[PDB]
Amino acid sequence: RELVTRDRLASDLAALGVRPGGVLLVHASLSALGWVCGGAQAVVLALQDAVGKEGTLVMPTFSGDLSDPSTWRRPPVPEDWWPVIREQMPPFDPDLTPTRGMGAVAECFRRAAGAVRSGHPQNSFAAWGAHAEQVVAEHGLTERLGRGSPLEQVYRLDGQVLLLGCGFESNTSFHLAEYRTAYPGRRSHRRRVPVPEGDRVRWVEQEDIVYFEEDFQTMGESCLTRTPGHSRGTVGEAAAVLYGQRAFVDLACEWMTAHRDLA
Amino acid sequence: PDRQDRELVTRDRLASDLAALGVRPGGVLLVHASLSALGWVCGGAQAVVLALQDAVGKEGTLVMPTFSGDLSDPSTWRRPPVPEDWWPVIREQMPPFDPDLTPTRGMGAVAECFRRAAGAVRSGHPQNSFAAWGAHAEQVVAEHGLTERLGRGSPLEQVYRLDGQVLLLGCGFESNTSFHLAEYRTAYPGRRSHRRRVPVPEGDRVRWVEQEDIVYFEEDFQTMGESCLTRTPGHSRGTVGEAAAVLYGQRAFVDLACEWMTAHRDLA
Ligand SMILES: CC(=O)SCCNC(=O)CCNC(=O)[C@H](O)C(C)(C)COP(=O)(O)OP(=O)(O)OC[C@H]1O[C@@H](n2cnc3c(N)ncnc32)[C@H](O)[C@@H]1OP(=O)(O)O
Ligand SMILES: CC(=O)SCCNC(=O)CCNC(=O)[C@H](O)C(C)(C)COP(=O)(O)OP(=O)(O)OC[C@H]1O[C@@H](n2cnc3c(N)ncnc32)[C@H](O)[C@@H]1OP(=O)(O)O
Repeated sequence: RELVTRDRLASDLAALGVRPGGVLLVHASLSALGWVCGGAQAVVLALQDAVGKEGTLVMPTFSGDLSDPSTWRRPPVPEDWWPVIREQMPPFDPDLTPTRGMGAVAECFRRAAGAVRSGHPQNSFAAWGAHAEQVVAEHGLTERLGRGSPLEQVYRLDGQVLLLGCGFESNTSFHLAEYRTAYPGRRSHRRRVPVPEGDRVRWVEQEDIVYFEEDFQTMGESCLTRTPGHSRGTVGEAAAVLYGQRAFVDLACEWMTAHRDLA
Repeated sequence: PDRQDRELVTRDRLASDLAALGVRPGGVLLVHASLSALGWVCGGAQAVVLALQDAVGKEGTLVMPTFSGDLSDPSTWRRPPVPEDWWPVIREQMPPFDPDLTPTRGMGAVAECFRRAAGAVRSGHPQNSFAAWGAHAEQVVAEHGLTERLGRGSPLEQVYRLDGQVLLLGCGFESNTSFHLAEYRTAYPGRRSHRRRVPVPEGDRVRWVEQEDIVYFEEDFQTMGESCLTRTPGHSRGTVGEAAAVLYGQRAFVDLACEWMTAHRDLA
């Protein structure tokens, strides 16, 4: 591993094209960077250096565990436990609820001085900087990753997306394209969301779009090459991709309508 | 019980088990927790924080070590040691301790969750901070000085002053920080001092301050622990979920610890 510092990461982010004063949605891997002097704290500081005082950093802070136990599959739980879990699950707390599968950087980021987290109990985002409150305000149940969500806010704020040591499999912005596009064979289903109600949760059944993630690599690579101003490069030891979210999401809508046809 | 023989443990079950162990409502409580020891916690670390907040109540105070031992000189790193060439770079480029940003190391999921709770506050020592929540939180974390990082003018001293209790939740006397308060207070036979480098925050950089400190001796923790505990009036042993738990009065125990070291420690 290469010894990588706060200053080196910040300079490499500027070399990739991270706009001072811009809104930046970050999908980060800590272990891909090399050996980070100061670890996840050094990564967060370098990202704040890159965007500057007038910039904004946004990161997914998903808490997938706050979901019906019948859906659980990494460690599935006994069926006899399901009703106790449903009644006793603590409600989402933006300060207390940890992230799952988001990475050490977002988990370190969410608590930063000035960082604010959105209200969705499963798909919240944390933001820091000039437009942080706007990014996280009124995150609705209707389209958790679409209209009235922080993904829509990054779009309206003409932000960039940084894939830092991870690829299109972590590209949340494709979900914004999925909600906006009536592509052939688009499906819906009913989901259970635990909505906070004091010290308890109130399970609310809601309809939602069924996401499709199999073509993320083919769609990403095709949309990325057609996104004007995009860049590829190395930040530390990590392979990185930087792109304008607006142009890219609009191309993803065009890709889904032309190339998706579900069984 | 699941495939892995773990039993379902809930926030309400943990708070009641804590009340049954003897956790006092309105009291100051210093916690040393293991999440895996508890069983399968419904809501994980967040459910342990909430159950501990329920046990002490609104008038109570929770305190936990939030140590960030990586903020030390690279020459001392052993678990993951780094090339000697990197040491001057590491010394120059290490970010300063930030109470909001710096993660804990070796503290566990519960402390890591706790430190960010609404109303929790964290002390200023770059290696040995504590986080506190509740009625006397600000008092507990306020005076964190360099002279005795785990002694006079440290959150361990505030727990003592406020007549707090100590909870060892699924871990034992190897995690008992209160022993360090006794170590500073007692001139036991072979007590040593050494010099240590502490990175002090200086804006965006660290300033490496060499300071004198007491050398901690930890090999007798279990022997001293069992001896002081059995003589601590009103202590309790019990079960919190699946975890073996110990609850004791910090003032009486720390005082017994000082007497134990004077009588049984003789360092060469
Ligand atoms: C359907 C959808 O698309 S939405 C989901 C959106 N997802 C995201 O935004 C997540 C974006 N991030 C990713 O995708 C990533 O690839 C991840 C987090 C899932 C995987 O990345 P990893 O690098 O494997 O994990 P992470 O970033 O948590 O790093 C911790 C690892 O770094 C290492 N590490 C620890 N300290 C340091 C340091 N100073 N320097 C370098 N590495 C370190 C350790 O190897 C650690 O592993 P351990 O904690 O098991 O010992
Ligand atoms: C010199 C001195 O005396 S001062 C030092 C004082 N130290 C302290 O106060 C720390 C107090 N804690 C301890 O001593 C503990 O024994 C520790 C933290 C060192 C080890 O405890 P562990 O239970 O092994 O770890 P921790 O509490 O972080 O729990 C995480 C483990 O819980 C498990 N886990 C995760 N979710 C759940 C859940 N819902 N339910 C139950 N277990 C879970 C996983 O195994 C996890 O480990 P992973 O992150 O590898 O997946």
